[PDB]
Amino acid sequence: LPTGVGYDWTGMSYQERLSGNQAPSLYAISLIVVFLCLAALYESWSIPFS
Amino acid sequence: MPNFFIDRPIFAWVIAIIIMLAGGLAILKLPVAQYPTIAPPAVTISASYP
Amino acid sequence: AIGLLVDDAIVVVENVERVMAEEGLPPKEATRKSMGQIQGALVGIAMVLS
Amino acid sequence: DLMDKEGKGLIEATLDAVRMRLRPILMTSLAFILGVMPLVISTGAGSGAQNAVGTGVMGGMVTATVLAIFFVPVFFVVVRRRFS
Amino acid sequence: AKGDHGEGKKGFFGWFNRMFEKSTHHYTDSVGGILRSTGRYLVLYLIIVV
Repeated sequence: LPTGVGYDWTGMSYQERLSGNQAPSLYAISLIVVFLCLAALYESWSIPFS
Repeated sequence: MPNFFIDRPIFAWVIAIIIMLAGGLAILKLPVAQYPTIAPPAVTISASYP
Repeated sequence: AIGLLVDDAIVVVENVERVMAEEGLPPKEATRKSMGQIQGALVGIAMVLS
Repeated sequence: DLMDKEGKGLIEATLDAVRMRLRPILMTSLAFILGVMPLVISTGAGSGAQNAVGTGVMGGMVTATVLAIFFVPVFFVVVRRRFS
Repeated sequence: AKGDHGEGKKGFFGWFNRMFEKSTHHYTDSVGGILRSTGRYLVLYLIIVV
């Protein structure tokens, strides 16, 4: 486009929303917290993998 | 609370592991400035009769 | 949150049931040693579902 | 709690367990899968939400009950054996 | 009264309890029989992951 024309995203394009951004990171560290507490309950490292 | 922390090894481990995860996040989310905010508040009205 | 409640309640009841069917105890003793039998289970469960 | 309390090598432990748990699993499931049929059923006035919550739950429930009921006894014995 | 899995009582509940211990006996069998076969339903499980 011609010299002097810039662009910007506002509205719905500023933000960008949900699954595909970092929501499986949530599922992920949730899972890490889980295997942690399972290594607490079984006092193994394998056994939670069951 | 020792002899049971002494008997189940990974329990404490998981506890520390957690404490580090926390303090490690709270580094990323923590804003680095010089010192604390020190001065009283100064509000300031400012006009000009040219 | 109707499914994870009934699970806890039913666990609690059914294990005492089974214990009594199988051991011939009086209800309160059946449960006095059948509660002392599923405790850490529901516990970690609560500390992992969260 | 059959191994480190009694002394049963996993091959018999596991089966005694899955039999000792075979009723509760089935009840909780048969109660839940019905319980969330209200959601998947309602038409009009709030369906969309009710449905989209319900069906994911019901399906997800019927599979992980009829499958893990076979796999989990094995999930253990595969993980238990290889590493000890 | 120890051991009673509600068999010899009334009409439908009795036949239900009977058909039940029947079904979970057949079950314990079935899964004891998938127990001798560690590595087959592993192929099935991984396919499931895919």
